[PDB]
Amino acid sequence: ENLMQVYQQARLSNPELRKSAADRDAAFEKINEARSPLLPQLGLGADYTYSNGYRDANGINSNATSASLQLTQSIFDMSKWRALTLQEKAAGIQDVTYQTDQQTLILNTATAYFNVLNAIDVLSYTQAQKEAIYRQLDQTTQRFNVGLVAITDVQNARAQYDTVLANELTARNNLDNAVEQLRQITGNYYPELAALNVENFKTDKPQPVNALLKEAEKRNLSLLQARLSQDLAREQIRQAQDGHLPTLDLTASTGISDTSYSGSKTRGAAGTQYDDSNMGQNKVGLSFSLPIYQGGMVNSQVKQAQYNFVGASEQLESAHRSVVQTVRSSFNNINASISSINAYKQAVVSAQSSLDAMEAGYSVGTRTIVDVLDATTTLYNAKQELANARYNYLINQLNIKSALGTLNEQDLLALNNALSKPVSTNPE
Amino acid sequence: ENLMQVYQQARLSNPELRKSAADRDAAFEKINEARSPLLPQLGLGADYTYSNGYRDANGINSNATSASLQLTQSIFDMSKWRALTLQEKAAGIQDVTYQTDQQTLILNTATAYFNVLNAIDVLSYTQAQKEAIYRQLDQTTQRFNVGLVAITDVQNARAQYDTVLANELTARNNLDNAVEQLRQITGNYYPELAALNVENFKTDKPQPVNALLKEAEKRNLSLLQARLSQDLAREQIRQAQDGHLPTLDLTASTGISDTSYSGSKTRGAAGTQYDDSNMGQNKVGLSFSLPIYQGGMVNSQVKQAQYNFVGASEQLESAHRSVVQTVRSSFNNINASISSINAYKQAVVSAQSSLDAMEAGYSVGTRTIVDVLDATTTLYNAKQELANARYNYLINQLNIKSALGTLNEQDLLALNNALSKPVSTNPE
Amino acid sequence: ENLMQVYQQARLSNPELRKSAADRDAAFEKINEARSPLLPQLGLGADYTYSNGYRDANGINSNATSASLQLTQSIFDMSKWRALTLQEKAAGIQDVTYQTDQQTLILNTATAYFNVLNAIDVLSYTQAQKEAIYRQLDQTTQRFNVGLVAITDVQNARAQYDTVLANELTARNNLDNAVEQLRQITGNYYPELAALNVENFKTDKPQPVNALLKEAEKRNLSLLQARLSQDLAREQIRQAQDGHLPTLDLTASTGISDTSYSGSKTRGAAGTQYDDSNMGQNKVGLSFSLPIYQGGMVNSQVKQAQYNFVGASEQLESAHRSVVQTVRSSFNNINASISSINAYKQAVVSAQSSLDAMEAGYSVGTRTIVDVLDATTTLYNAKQELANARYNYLINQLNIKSALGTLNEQDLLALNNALSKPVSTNPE
Repeated sequence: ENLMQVYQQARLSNPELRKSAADRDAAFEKINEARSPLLPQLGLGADYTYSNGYRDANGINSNATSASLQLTQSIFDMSKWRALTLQEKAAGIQDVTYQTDQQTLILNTATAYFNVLNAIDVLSYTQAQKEAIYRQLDQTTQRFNVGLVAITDVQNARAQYDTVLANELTARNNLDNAVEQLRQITGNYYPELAALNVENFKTDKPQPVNALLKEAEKRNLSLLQARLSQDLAREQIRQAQDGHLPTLDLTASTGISDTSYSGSKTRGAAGTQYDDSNMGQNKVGLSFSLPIYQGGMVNSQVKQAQYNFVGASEQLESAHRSVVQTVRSSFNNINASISSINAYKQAVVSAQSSLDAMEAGYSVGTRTIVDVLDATTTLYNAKQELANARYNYLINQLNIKSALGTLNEQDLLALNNALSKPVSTNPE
Repeated sequence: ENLMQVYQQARLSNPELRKSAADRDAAFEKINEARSPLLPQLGLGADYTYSNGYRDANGINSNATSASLQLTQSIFDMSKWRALTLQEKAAGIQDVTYQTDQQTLILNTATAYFNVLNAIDVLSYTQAQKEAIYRQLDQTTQRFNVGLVAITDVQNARAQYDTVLANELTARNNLDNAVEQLRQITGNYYPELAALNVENFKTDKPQPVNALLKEAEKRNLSLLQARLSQDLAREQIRQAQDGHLPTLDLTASTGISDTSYSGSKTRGAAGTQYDDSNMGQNKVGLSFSLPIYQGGMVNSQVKQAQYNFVGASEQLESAHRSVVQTVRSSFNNINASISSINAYKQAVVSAQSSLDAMEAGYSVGTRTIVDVLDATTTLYNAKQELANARYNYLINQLNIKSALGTLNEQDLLALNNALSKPVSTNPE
Repeated sequence: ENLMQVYQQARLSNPELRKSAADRDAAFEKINEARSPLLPQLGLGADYTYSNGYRDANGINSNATSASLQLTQSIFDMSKWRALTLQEKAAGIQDVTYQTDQQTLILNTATAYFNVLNAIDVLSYTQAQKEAIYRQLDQTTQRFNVGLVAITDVQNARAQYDTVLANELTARNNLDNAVEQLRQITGNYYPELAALNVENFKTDKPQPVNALLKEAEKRNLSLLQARLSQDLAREQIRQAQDGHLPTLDLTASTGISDTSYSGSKTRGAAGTQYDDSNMGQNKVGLSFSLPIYQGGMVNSQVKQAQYNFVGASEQLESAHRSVVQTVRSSFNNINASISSINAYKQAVVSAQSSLDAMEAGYSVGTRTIVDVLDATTTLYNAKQELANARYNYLINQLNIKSALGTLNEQDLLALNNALSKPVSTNPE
């Protein structure tokens, strides 16, 4: 029901965040798979083979059986160390994307919550406007019947009333649909929410834009991620460069093998060559391999990776322009919000005083009922705009925190303290 | 020209669906490629080698020639069966995406068709409102000439007339662009379409939302596909698990080889060893292989696949939330649409009767020409809003059917039966 | 400050384009990697092995050392030539994508520049409207104090003034935010730009749509790219077909090897077999390989590739429909913009002449101050729409040139010649 409770219900079940946590876990777990080629590899092989000689070896047949334990162990292989470090950097990037998604849940939840309260206000103002027009229509009908006004005033007020009835259907539909957006993020249906306290509401000027820009440059999650990706690209050049280096591996095994020969030519001038052998061997060996020249393959991979590094550097400069754009437009939007709140508080007072003047002028003939109905629309429109500018102020405070890289649960708790009374999300 | 005909023309040529049918076809065909490793592999090899001995083998040279047919056949390999089953599942997924795409074509075609009809109505109303203002301007001009009204009435009417002339250009442009949207889906330009039969138009209350929700849960295509993905992620854990198991392969071959030696040291104390050999061999063998330990590689692949399955499970919950949002917001929109239609029908009657009241009021001095022009705008705006609310009702019916997973050609035929007379997509 | 200078500053530093240039460079460079298998491969190997006999060869031990230079060279391998031609084609595609991106920067830069000029005009008309309603409110407050008008006129004027104060806040915020959009593309903050020269502004009718369509078919960059993608898909069928062909390779090497045996059974009825050997070998050999039958693998790959080509063919049709939609809708929009410019010029003349009539009528009592303030809103709305329509006309010219495939720096220069005096992007 209040924003803290909605967000807590969202945080445990949100499937977009939960999927992101899964991606993160897989990426960390993958460090174990990337480390694996640097550890001992041990397999068991075993076979049987039947051979049948012919054409100049006709008469010599055999069947062999072999079985062995083989072991490989990397001694020097930069490329295998490089893959491990590449996977560790990939996990690091996935972690930041998780942090980015956590902050997105808070912003999206608080946004949907205020979208509900904003639709509740629109609908409540639309109904208050319907009831004021309805009173004008009612008093005008009574006056017409007693000869104080022409039937024209009833017919103009009825047309107006029918228009506000139609607007009420749409205000109502927008509130039902905002309620479903909130169920989509949170999983739940809320019949009532804690409303904004407008008797205690206040606005605060934001910190200077230079200071917000500095803090963003240190803490924005998108730009940390772009910096991690540029570093990853740099590591990928080293990986390309590793194709030039030699490798040194260790091998080891123990296997046995039988072999029995048979047929016309097994003996008789063979000389022990086709007897039965029952080998047994224990080996340990070192293997060294050095490239020298592969058609330009390496070198081309290096140069591609260098270009890839400049592309990642252009992405970092893109990310930087994006956080400048987001914090400066967020700063601007909060300042325009505060100025709109102030301009629409004043517009409500002067629209209410213009409405009472239209009523006074109508009772002495210098205004018509149309002037009174038009002034009722101007008042209710101003009231709507004032209520929406305050939600836009609160959303923009969220957006600025998000562009700093620090929107968190305490910020939700500070927004939650500006709430107070319950209001139904499905009134009549 | 009617919606049935437009759709039939779209269905044979639409490139987006035809691309999807190609993806599906390739995915099914790929099952044969995934099955292939389970079948006999047979190849022909042949070579010639020249050797020139040296340093303790100087004097012994040779040139060999060999050639053989080799055959391999998988006997036991879980991973090869698993790849086949994975490809079958991928084809299954691709088949549901094709179904999803076939339904999208229907929804997109019907939506574009009604958008043209809706742009036609806007343009027709903007022209009717033009003509009604033109008649007011013409009659005011005549009455000014005869001394019955001030020139202020002509001037106020001219300014409003000019505003609606500018509106007509924009209404026309929206019509031309809706027409190009339809050409892009369909491939064709339609100079006329069958309009909505408003004389016979009726609305029907939707089935209760719980029942639409149950049906969507059973048939929605998105959620069937998310279920099929979750199952595929489950199969991928098994595939990871298969890396622990042993393999059993069969090999077979037949090959010949020559070999002639030569040089200083071929004979003289050689001992037959360097004569000429003309081997011939027929082999058949079995090869068994068993992993034992690979640095934790398997296990890590298993755990990653388990995280991946949880990711797929969160994606299924996301898909569920999205179908719930789509059916509940489509249901609300349909009900709101029916209420808007009713509200606007009534608003057109009170607007018309208020416009007639402004004209009587003007003729006795209690209203001005400005009230008559304003009441003409109020009337045409309400007529527009009614015509739009009907298209919105019909579009939301389409959307709800699509969220159930059952939008089909009979539904298109039911919409086509709501159409009648031809109207031009390019009038003057 | 003028469009030519903004664009030059954008073109040297835009990171989105520079990333695109890096991608293209990597793709071209990759041609060297694809060619690499076709050139000599040469490597150095060297090892040491210790063996320890047992079970029927217990007593015979050894440690060997070997080292060789190995060289491979492809003689006949269609698949290797094919991979080269495929990479060349991928380079060709990437080059067109770079050409596309270069045109996008011209389009985005010119669009954002005109968005700032449009938002300057909105704000300046909003302020001009604020000042006109302030004069009405001032002149009415003085007539009120001298007894010439009731207080109801002051109250209606003040409510209206307040509504334009709130509009100014939002017009000023839209201008700050368009300035930040421009800074994002360009890298810079401009405190003044060269304004559209409206004294010299003219419109020109576009070429006939059939002619624009013909030229787009010949030059649109998206559809050139779709054509190259269809060609690439054609090449991929051949690549698949290559899996049936035989290969012919060349091998060569020079290596030495030692081997010293040892233990109980080295001699004594050995027979020279376990003496010390110091081999040396120089080789050159040819290796031929021919597939024959692989479980249906090839063939299935061919079929998949043929489906993939139809998919690419459907994409080409999609791209054509998209260029038709873009050229026909841009053509429509330009013509509509020209009609809009003409209609709003006329609407400002009739709106100004209706405001002057509201003033004469107010001074003789046939209109109220409310008519005067309403006619002031009509007048400034029409002036805003005219100014907007000119920017819309210019932006559509840009869009049409971009749909033809020929937007370039001479087009920018032609736009820059429609500019003149500086106006500030942050006024008060």
